Amino acid sequence: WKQWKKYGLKIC
Amino acid sequence: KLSEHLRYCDSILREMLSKKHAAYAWPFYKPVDAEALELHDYHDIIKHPMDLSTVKRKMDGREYPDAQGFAADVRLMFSNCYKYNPPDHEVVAMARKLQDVFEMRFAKMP
Amino acid sequence: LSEHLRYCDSILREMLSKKHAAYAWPFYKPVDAEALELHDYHDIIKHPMDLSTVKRKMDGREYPDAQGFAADVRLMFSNCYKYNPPDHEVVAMARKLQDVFEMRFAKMP
Repeated sequence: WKQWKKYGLKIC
Repeated sequence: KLSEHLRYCDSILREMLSKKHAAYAWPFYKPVDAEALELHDYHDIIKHPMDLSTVKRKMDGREYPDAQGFAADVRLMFSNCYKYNPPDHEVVAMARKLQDVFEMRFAKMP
Repeated sequence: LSEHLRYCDSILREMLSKKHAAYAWPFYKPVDAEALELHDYHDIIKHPMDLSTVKRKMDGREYPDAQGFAADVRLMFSNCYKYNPPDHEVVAMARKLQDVFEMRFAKMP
């Protein structure tokens, strides 16, 4: 999960 | 080692961390790293942080006496999300969608 | 910096602005293969690139011409397209960010 400021993103 | 009530709690904790709810459970997987996410004010407003990672550690550490103490930390986790984020944020909708999952299975216990 | 690369920094500034944060944020920092447990990212992507790395080279006066700047920005998007599947949301975010870059970049003297 790429995260940063309360954003998210399932790479794996 | 685990009571019958807390057995059901661990099974509830397991479902919340499964692939099933991963689309909206991911904000609550690990404790909020204020520096890694560049949220420098999280600990100035949230003085009792809680996340599913912390909750499972306390469960495996047998630190929960009853189901009430377990429900306290998960509800504290959602309260931290609601208290800090704006109401219109999509993560708040993710907290709502995840809590709606929790409250359902938690209500069905003897 | 020459007058051409002055416009380049303005493009990089727009790409890092509040406006495009909804889809530019994956490309802010370098891809952490260990934090994401992707043991093959560096076996396939041999030249990683991100916007932070580009700003360092811009402020470091390491770009000779605007072409070298556009090469690394397109390399960044090429890295995203090469590893992730085409139906991944990162591709849709890369396109919408690249769509912004190519639009600004095509309008330069």
